[PDB]
Amino acid sequence: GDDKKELSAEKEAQADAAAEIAEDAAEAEDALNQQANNQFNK
Amino acid sequence: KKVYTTPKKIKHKHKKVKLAVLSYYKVDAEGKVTKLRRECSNPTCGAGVFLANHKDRLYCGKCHSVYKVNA
Amino acid sequence: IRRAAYGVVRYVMESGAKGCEVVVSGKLRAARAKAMKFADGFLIHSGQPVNDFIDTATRHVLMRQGVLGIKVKIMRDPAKSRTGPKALPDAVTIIEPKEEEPILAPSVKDY
RNA sequence: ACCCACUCGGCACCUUACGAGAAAUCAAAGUCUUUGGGUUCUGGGGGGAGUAUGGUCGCAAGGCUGAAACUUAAAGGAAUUGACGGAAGGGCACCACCAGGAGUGGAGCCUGCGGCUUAAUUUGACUCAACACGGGGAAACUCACCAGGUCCAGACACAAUAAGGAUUGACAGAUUGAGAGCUCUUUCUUGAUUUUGUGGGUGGUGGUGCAUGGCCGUUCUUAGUUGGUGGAGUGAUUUGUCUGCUUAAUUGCGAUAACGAACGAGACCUUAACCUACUAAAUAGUGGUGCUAGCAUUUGCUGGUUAUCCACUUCUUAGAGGGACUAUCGGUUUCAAGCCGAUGGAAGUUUGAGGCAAUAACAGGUCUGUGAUGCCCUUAGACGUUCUGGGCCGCACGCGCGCUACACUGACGGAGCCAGCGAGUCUAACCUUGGCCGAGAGGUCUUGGUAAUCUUGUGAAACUCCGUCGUGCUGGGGAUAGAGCAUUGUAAUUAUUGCUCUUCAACGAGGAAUUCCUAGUAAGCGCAAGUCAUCAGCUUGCGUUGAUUACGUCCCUGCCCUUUGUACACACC
Ligand SMILES: CN[C@@H]1[C@@H](O)[C@@H](O[C@@H]2[C@@H](O)[C@H](O[C@H]3O[C@H]([C@@H](C)O)[C@@H](O)[C@H](O)[C@H]3N)[C@@H](N)C[C@H]2N)OC[C@]1(C)O
Ligand SMILES: [Mg+2]
Ligand SMILES: [Mg+2]
Ligand SMILES: [Mg+2]
Ligand SMILES: [Mg+2]
Ligand SMILES: [Mg+2]
Ligand SMILES: [Mg+2]
Ligand SMILES: [Mg+2]
Ligand SMILES: [Mg+2]
Ligand SMILES: [Mg+2]
Ligand SMILES: [Mg+2]
Ligand SMILES: [Mg+2]
Ligand SMILES: [Mg+2]
Ligand SMILES: [Mg+2]
Ligand SMILES: [Mg+2]
Ligand SMILES: [Mg+2]
Ligand SMILES: [Mg+2]
Ligand SMILES: [Mg+2]
Ligand SMILES: [Mg+2]
Ligand SMILES: [Mg+2]
Ligand SMILES: [Mg+2]
Ligand SMILES: [Mg+2]
Ligand SMILES: [Mg+2]
Ligand SMILES: [Mg+2]
Ligand SMILES: [Mg+2]
Ligand SMILES: [Mg+2]
Ligand SMILES: [Mg+2]
Ligand SMILES: [Mg+2]
Ligand SMILES: [Mg+2]
Ligand SMILES: [Mg+2]
Ligand SMILES: [Mg+2]
Ligand SMILES: [Mg+2]
Ligand SMILES: [Mg+2]
Ligand SMILES: [Mg+2]
Ligand SMILES: [Mg+2]
Ligand SMILES: [Mg+2]
Ligand SMILES: [Mg+2]
Ligand SMILES: [Mg+2]
Ligand SMILES: [Mg+2]
Ligand SMILES: [Mg+2]
Ligand SMILES: [Mg+2]
Ligand SMILES: [Zn+2]
Repeated sequence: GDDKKELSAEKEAQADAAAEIAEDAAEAEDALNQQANNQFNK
Repeated sequence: KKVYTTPKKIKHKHKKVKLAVLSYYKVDAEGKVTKLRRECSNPTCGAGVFLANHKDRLYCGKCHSVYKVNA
Repeated sequence: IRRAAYGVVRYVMESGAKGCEVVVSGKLRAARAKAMKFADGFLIHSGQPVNDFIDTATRHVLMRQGVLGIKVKIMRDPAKSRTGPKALPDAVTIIEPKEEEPILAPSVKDY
C-alpha cells in the first residue's frame, strides 16, 4: 500500500468493521454396517 | 553438483516370457483327458496347481517357492 | 494489507479491548521483505500482567509468492478480569474522603 | 589630563523588530501586487565555456571583448530530521582500568577450528556477536560423504498393451559381502491390484538465511519511544524530552513556555533468607510409655523396636496469611529527591537471584528442528530410500575451550566422616538395598521402589587425624606402550568403557600476550541431571571448603549522551 490512499484505507476498514458487527449482531438473533453383513448372511 | 559417473552396463529387469502354454493336458480320442506334469501336495494348493519340471527338481510355484517334491 | 489489518484492529478495538496490535512480517508482491505494526489503544509488554491480560498468537499464511507471519496481540480490559487481579499492579486508587460540615456544640444523645 | 551632560561626523557592538525574507538572517536586506525619489550595472535552468573565432592590449605569461553545434531534468539556496566522523565536552561498566585473587598463554593428553591428506575424510559458523557452538559424547544407526547392492513407497487422468494373459512371485545352481530370484539358466506360479508412454504428481540434510515464516543472537550489564492541549515555526519540525543535582534507570528532585500523561524502567511474577502463633501430617520428625540389647552404675548413659499405645508440631512438608517501607535516631546536602553512619532486625548492595521486557537496527545465525515456505534443481543408472562396508577420529603443522601436573599448604597408607539439586520400571528390564562368588573390574540368588514410602543419610570429594616417604625428574608426574581379565552391543580391528601387572615421557611455575572476578563471591571439591546401549576431560544445576583486595577513577578499552560539520538519506559497506 502507499501513503497516498490512506484515507480510503481507513474508511473501507471502518466499513469492514461494521460488517463484522452486522454479521455478529445478526448472529446473536438471526433466523447399519456390520448389521448389513448379518442380515445378508443367508 | 557432480553430474554422472560409472563404468557402463545398465541392468535390465524381466519379462514373464510369452507362453500360450497352460495347455499342458492330453486328450485322447473323444474325449478322455489325462494330466501332464504332476500336481502339488500342499493344503494351500488344491491340486489345480502343477510342479515345474527341470532335472532333479519338481517345484511348487503357487506356493511362491515352498517345497521340494522330487520324483 | 492495511485494509484487512486496520479492519481487524478496529473490530478488536470495537470489541472492547484495552488495545491491540497486528504485526505483518514477510514479503508482499516485492522481492524485499518488510514488516508493519498496526496498533491502537493501550497495551503493556514487560512483566506478569502480560501473562494475565494479553493473548497472543502467531500464524503462518502461505501465499503464491511466499509465507507471511501474523502476530496478533490483544489486551483485554483488566477491570473486567472476573478471574485474576482486576487491575494493573500500577493502579493506585485513593478514596475521595468527604466534605465535613464542621464541629458542633458538643452536647450528647440518649436512647 | 580627567568626570558629567549635550551635539555633529566616524569604526563597531548590544536588544528588539513595527517591517522584510525561502529561510539562515537584516536598522537595512525596512518604508511594496497599498507594486514609481534619481541614476549606473549585471543575471534569465544546468553543462558545453569563459571554450572556438575575430578584434584589441601584453616582451611573455596572459587581460578585455566573446559565440555556436551538441548535450541534459535536474543542478542550486536555506532550513529539518536521521545517519556518519582519523572533532570537542560530558557520563556509565571488573564482558574497562585501579588495588588484588586464580589463571589462560609454556608442558602432556582432551576437545573444537584451519591446514594438509583422503575413494571419502559430510556440512554450517570466522572480531567482540565463529572455534566443549549446531544441544554436534558419529562403532551400524545418526548421515548429509565415499566404495558397491536392492525397493517405488512413480497419487491421479488419458492412451496403449492385454484374458488366447496387463502383470506378480520363487526353489537349486550360477551370480553376489550376503540365505537379494539384482540378474541369468530351468518352468511353475499369479490374475487386471500392475506394466509402457504422455500429462501430472511425489520425495529429496539438493540449492538459495542475499527470495521468506518462525525462532534466536546482537546493539542492550542499555535507557530509551510517543501523544493531548498550550508556546515557537510559512514549513518539515521543535518545546515538552532541560544547566545543575541525584539514581541501577527520561529514577527522581529541581530548573522551567510548558502542563498534565501513556509504552519501556519501576510495579508485577518465580525462586532463596525470617515467623514458639493458622490449619495438619506411619509417605516428615520430636518427647512419653511399653517390648528389649550393652555398659556400668541404688538412679544414669547408649542403642534396638512399621503402630504396642498416649501426647506434641521446635526441627522436616505447603496451603493461607504476616514481615521491610531503607523504619527509628544522628549526620550530610540546593537546605531538595538522595547519600553516608548507627541501633535495632531474619533481612537494609533494586534484601540476595532471576523470569518478563518499549521503539528500531542487522542482508547476524538458521531452508541441516519442523508435513513452515517461494523459486531453482532432481525424480528410476534417483539428489527418493534401504542394505552391505568404510568415512566424519584420517597427521610435517598453525589456532581456540579445557583436563592433568610440576609436589613437603604434598603424594601414598590407614583411620576419621559431612551435603544439596536430582532422576528411576509394563509388554518391561528403570533406579537397585541386601546375601554369596571375585584382587579387581564384575558375576549371581533375592529384594524395596510408578517413589517425602525403595535405592538414599545417594556414609560425594576437597577436608580432619596417625603414620610411611624426606627433597632426590623422588614414593612428584602419568603421556607412551606390552600382556591379561571383565562390561555394553548384531558388530569393540583404527584399540566404546572398565580392571591388574608392567612400560615411567614432557613438565623445576610458563615469553609476547590475554580471560574471569567484589562475599558465602573468587578459588579448591565432588555430586546429580542432560546426552545415553555403551562413552564426559563437555554442558545445565547443586551443595561442601572458603580467602586476598577494591567500595575508586576515566589512564586504557567499550558504549551511551550533548554539541559541532557534512555535498551522506541505498545513510561511511
Ligand atoms: C553398570 N552398567 C550400567 C551402568 O553403567 C549404569 O548406567 C547408567 C545408564 O543406564 C543411565 O541411563 C539413564 O536412562 C534413563 C532413561 C529414562 O533415559 C534416565 O532416566 C536415567 O538418567 C538413567 N537410568 C545413565 N543416565 C547413567 C548410567 N550410570 O547403570 C546401569 C547399568 C546397567 O548398571
Ligand atoms: Mg522478520
Ligand atoms: Mg519488569
Ligand atoms: Mg573610525
Ligand atoms: Mg545553457
Ligand atoms: Mg555485549
Ligand atoms: Mg578485556
Ligand atoms: Mg589488573
Ligand atoms: Mg597448554
Ligand atoms: Mg574435517
Ligand atoms: Mg564458542
Ligand atoms: Mg565433528
Ligand atoms: Mg550407512
Ligand atoms: Mg539421502
Ligand atoms: Mg508416468
Ligand atoms: Mg539473516
Ligand atoms: Mg530477540
Ligand atoms: Mg502542539
Ligand atoms: Mg510501565
Ligand atoms: Mg523409646
Ligand atoms: Mg513449624
Ligand atoms: Mg536524616
Ligand atoms: Mg549474510
Ligand atoms: Mg528453520
Ligand atoms: Mg527446500
Ligand atoms: Mg526440506
Ligand atoms: Mg545440524
Ligand atoms: Mg546446509
Ligand atoms: Mg531437531
Ligand atoms: Mg511452524
Ligand atoms: Mg581458529
Ligand atoms: Mg564456549
Ligand atoms: Mg589422605
Ligand atoms: Mg525421606
Ligand atoms: Mg539428605
Ligand atoms: Mg618417578
Ligand atoms: Mg605418581
Ligand atoms: Mg563414542
Ligand atoms: Mg556439548
Ligand atoms: Mg563516581
Ligand atoms: Mg570510506
Ligand atoms: Zn507347494
